[PDB]
Amino acid sequence: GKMFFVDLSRCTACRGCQIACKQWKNLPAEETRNTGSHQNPPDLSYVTLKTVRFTEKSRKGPGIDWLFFPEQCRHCVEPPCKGQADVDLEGAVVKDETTGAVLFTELTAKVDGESVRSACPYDIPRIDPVTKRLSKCDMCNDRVQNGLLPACVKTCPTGTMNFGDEQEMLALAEKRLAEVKKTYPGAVLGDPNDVRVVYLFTRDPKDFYEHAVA
Amino acid sequence: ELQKLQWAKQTTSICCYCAVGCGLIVHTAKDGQGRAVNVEGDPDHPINEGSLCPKGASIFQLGENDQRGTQPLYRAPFSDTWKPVTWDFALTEIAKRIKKTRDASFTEKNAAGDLVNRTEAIASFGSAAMDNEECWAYGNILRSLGLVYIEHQARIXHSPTVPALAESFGRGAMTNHWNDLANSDCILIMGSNAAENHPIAFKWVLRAKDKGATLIHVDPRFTRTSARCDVYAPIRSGADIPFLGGLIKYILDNKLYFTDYVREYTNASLIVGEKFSFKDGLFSGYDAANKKYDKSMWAFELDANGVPKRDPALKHPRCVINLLKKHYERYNLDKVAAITGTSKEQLQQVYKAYAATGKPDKAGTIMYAMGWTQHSVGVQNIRAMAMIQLLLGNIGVAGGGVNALRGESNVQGSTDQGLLAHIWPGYNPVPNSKAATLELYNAATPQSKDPMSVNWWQNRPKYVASYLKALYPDEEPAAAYDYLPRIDAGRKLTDYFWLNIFEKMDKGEFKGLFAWGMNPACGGANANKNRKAMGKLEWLVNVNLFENETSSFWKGPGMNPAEIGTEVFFLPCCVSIEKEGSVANSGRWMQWRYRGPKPYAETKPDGDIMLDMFKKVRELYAKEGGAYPAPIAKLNIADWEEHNEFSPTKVAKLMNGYFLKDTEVGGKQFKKGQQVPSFAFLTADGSTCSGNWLHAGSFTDAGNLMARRDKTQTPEQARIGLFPNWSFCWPVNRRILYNRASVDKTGKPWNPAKAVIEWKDGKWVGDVVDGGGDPGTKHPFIMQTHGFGALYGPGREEGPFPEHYEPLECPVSKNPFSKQLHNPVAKAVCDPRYPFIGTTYRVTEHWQTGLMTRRCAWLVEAEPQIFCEISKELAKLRGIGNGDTVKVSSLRGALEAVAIVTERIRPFKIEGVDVHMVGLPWHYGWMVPKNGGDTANLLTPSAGDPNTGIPETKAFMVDVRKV
Ligand SMILES: Nc1nc2c(c(=O)[nH]1)N[C@H]1C(S)=C(S)[C@@H](COP(=O)(O)OP(=O)(O)OC[C@H]3O[C@@H](n4cnc5c(=O)[nH]c(N)nc54)[C@H](O)[C@@H]3O)O[C@H]1N2
Ligand SMILES: Nc1nc2c(c(=O)[nH]1)N[C@H]1C(S)=C(S)[C@@H](COP(=O)(O)OP(=O)(O)OC[C@H]3O[C@@H](n4cnc5c(=O)[nH]c(N)nc54)[C@H](O)[C@@H]3O)O[C@H]1N2
Ligand code: SF4
Ligand code: SF4
Ligand code: SF4
Ligand code: SF4
Ligand SMILES: [S]
Ligand SMILES: [W+6]
Repeated sequence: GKMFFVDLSRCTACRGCQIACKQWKNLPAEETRNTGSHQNPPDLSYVTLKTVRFTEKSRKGPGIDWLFFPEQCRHCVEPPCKGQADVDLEGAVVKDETTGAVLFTELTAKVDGESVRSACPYDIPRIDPVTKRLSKCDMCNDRVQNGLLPACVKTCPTGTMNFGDEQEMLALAEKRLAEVKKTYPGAVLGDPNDVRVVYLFTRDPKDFYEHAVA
Repeated sequence: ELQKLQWAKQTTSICCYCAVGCGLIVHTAKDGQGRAVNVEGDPDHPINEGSLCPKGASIFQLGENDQRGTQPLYRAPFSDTWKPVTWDFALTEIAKRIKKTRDASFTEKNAAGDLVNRTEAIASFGSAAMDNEECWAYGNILRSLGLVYIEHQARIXHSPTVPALAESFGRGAMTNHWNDLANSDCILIMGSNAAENHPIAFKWVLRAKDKGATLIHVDPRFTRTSARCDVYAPIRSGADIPFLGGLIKYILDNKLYFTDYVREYTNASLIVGEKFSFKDGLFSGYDAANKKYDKSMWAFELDANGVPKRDPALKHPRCVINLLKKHYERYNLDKVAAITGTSKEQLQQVYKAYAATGKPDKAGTIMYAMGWTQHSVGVQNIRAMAMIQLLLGNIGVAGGGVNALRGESNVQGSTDQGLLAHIWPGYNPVPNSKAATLELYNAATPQSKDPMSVNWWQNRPKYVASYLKALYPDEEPAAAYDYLPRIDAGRKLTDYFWLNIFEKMDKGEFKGLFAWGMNPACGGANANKNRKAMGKLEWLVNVNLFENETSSFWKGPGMNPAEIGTEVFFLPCCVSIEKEGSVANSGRWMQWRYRGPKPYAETKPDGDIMLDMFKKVRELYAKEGGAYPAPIAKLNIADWEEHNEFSPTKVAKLMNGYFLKDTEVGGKQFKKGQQVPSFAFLTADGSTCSGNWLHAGSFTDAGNLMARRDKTQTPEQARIGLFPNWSFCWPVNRRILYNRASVDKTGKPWNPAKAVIEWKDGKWVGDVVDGGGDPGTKHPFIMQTHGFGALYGPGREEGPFPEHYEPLECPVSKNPFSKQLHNPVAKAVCDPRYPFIGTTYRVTEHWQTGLMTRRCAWLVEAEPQIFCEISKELAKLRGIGNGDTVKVSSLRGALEAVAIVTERIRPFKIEGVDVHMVGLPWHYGWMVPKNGGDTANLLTPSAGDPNTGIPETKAFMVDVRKV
């Protein structure tokens, strides 16, 4: 299988990833407004598979710790969401055995969408209020199968986004965690054994987002 | 295969936004015969390696955008509606306006009876967005027609700084390049928000940190840049010179300068004349009536041969280095800390990290962009940066340099092609009315009697003559010299510049404006004034991608179209990915890009618009005569076109240049029609043409070097990332300027592990050497008259050393460093109803006035509306909740915005009072989207600096009220 290593100690919140995901899939733009933040869209939705979350945390002396979290489906090794969906119709959620990708098919209109989202420990799935389809990050599985990096990974300028074979990535994450600790000594890997999207957080994952970790 | 890409033709392009110059791959349907289906990063491009920020990443949505213009539109005087019109109509009628305005306004000779051959009744804005061949062609068309009022973006952000670099090093340009940042040991980002404004640069900045570098952000605001630096140091607006002067005193006090470099390569050892003095904030030669200096009082003491005297022991009290120590001893830690608002501990931390790079085998770089350098002492801010870098030996080295980040993708190129009033292409001055002959124009270049001083500008007669041959190949250059317009030797140069074009417009003194690839109704300070002033034009020609606040100023807020007489032609141009040509990035990399999709609808590339337009004017002169026809009739536009269309390729070859006969030069035989291989082989006798001497070496008999996509590198090239076989940079592919300074007088690098050049077996290896010659036989700064890096800079209007003069008028009354509060060489009202310092800046997701990005749904989705950023303290004081609507007002205008209350903004402490800074983006405009807001330039003043002629967009007084 394949793994993302997401080094958030390198993120500039350029939102290249957010725009790239929509360009590759030709997704529509939400209606948004500023409600006191750079963050927009405020949330994942049917047509938004990745949003960069912004959090300001007070620190001693000048400036802040400004925490950026580009949110996507973690492509869990043992997907809760499938287990929930395989109760209404085994088929709506499958696992590509090549890539590791957890994929929502057209059959998700038949299952209880509401229920699949609640099963997700990362609150990832989103429902089309028309077609009742469940939508989320599909790992750009077409591109991966064709030996291309996912759009969000190729676009990232900082070296935050990394993709590859689960072995090389876990290797890289351990070696990167050691280096990053020298600057952010409270840095940790998010649920590195359960997921295919391993975030390096610079501190308490929960400071980046309520569902940053399970 | 991926179905989306399977049947599409793949071409390469270069991002149309910022001057990083990221590579694209464009997929086009029907094997190139239809529309774009995908745009993403070019994985092979060595600057971005496939990555794009959201601006480049959204170029598909910019290009395939059904809000784009489709055909010319016409707005009759007092009409309240566009009528769609043919290209034929638009261009023939525009050619008639130009002819009528020119025939009626042309002046052979001014008051003083001097030949000027010009029209002052037509002005042109734009553009850094056009391809280099379009910029060159555009300038030559406007000058053939007799224009002098020719300006673009560069005036606003780079013009106030370039002369700092020219004085210090001999050239105006960024000294290194993006990839080189990875080689730095300490990166000081000061007057730049590069993580948002040059986002792919942070690939190389964070790579420098991987290798051990400390990253320092010095900014009044905590930004996305700040979040990823080791050190964030807040500085109050305008306290940059105190900060940098304190760093100079720290370097000299602690003896952290690179001694051998300083002795050999800088003017540290030059003896300044006994007439040089400084006291209480005034240098010698001050004329208090005219607020102006006699700079002759700053002259060097010259030897018997006319060469500045040197004491290599550095003992003489009038040695530059000794006068330098004396000048900066006033910038102690306590004084600097108090004015900057930066803690003494944080100043010490930043000084010690950065000055550690004075070590020969360590390199420091400084990145600045626009910052707050717009004001009258911005040039002196950049002088202090240059002088610090020279003291530490960081000029000419890998990971070193002054990286003056360019803004727009081709603002480097547009400047190089002379789309500013004071320069022809290749930085040859526009003649003034006293330059009666070419011989006399050429007489003004200073000479050096120092044999070690290359003084390269002595070659200027070759460039000017080779230039006049590319415009007027059948005339003698001396004769051609008389076709091109001249400015008044009597007038202040700034009378021909951006801010005074608006001032003149508002007085009805212009009949015609070209708004070519610019949006002045949002870009100009005091938009209220400029929008009204655009009413006082007979005709406006706007060439742009979309209908906008400039094309449609006549139906903007508070305007009644009936009252407004200005006739408007809107000419829709094609996007970057729908045309071929070159753009010159910040690093001077001139990069070729190709057409992917054919032009949308009836849009045209700028080249075809401008060529066809000029052809109509020329045919009109050739039928009905009119004012001084020769410059128009004789211009060689034939070398510009191929199969009836503008040819980027042929124009680029003309820009590089070719021999008009068999010729011997540098003892080599050259056949007529051969491409000039380098500016080293141009002639002043008319043997050679070159549209731009800097471009000599760019397109040779070997072919188009700008279109090279070769990652081939020797090990010493790859160790520092030169990529010399990837495109082409001026001059002659010298990737790091001043690189002779990177080695001792035997040709051995100061830092072997990051050599730039190295003398090995009779030859310079690595970069192309910046100036030919054996080690230790030439001074390293070959464009300098004297050949040294200038610590002491006696050509600057404000004085030879940077001195703090307060650029914030309103909240400051005392200068800690002298009795002199403001720049003694430069009328803010400071009305107390406006107590807050307003400032404008950028976000990553929007571009300039937002004319392009406000049409892009994904970018509006991330940043939908104008906002106002304020501290919790100012939030507390004005009763403003996060996300509340606020009214921001000034003497000039008012607008509504969403409050962002953030700890990232802090109050300033100025003479024991809290002063609140309020932050706005200037990416918004009344045209689009719905609820976006209007330009922050409703708030800004159009009062600028008598000497820079640049407006004030970074510190202007406002009030902010909850609504
Ligand atoms: N995303 C994006 N990138 C752009 C552009 C764009 O519109 N959007 N425009 C491009 C253009 S044309 C240009 S010229 C460049 C400009 O690039 P930048 O100069 O980086 O742009 P700004 O954000 O205007 O200003 C930079 C920073 O200067 C800080 N600053 C303000 N006053 C002072 C001061 O007194 N001292 C110091 N040290 N800092 C101060 C501001 O707080 C801000 O963080 O960016 C280019 N890149
Ligand atoms: N308050 C405030 N005002 C500022 C600034 C600030 O910091 N604060 N920044 C200043 C600076 S640095 C600058 S550079 C100016 C910029 O001001 P402008 O250049 O007027 O701004 P835009 O027009 O938004 O810049 C991009 C333009 O390029 C055009 N374009 C794109 N591609 C092409 C093409 O192929 N051909 C043609 N003809 N046009 C094309 C787009 O349509 C768009 O009009 O604004 C200045 N104004
Ligand atoms: S992996 Fe693909 S689908 Fe998932 S967030 Fe990235 S670009 Fe979007
Ligand atoms: S993160 Fe949620 S939606 Fe994605 S695989 Fe896990 S359980 Fe499923
Ligand atoms: S592209 Fe990379 S640096 Fe930019 S927001 Fe996404 S993950 Fe962060
Ligand atoms: S805007 Fe600048 S950094 Fe962003 S993709 Fe374009 S060239 Fe690269
Ligand atoms: S610019
Ligand atoms: W600019």
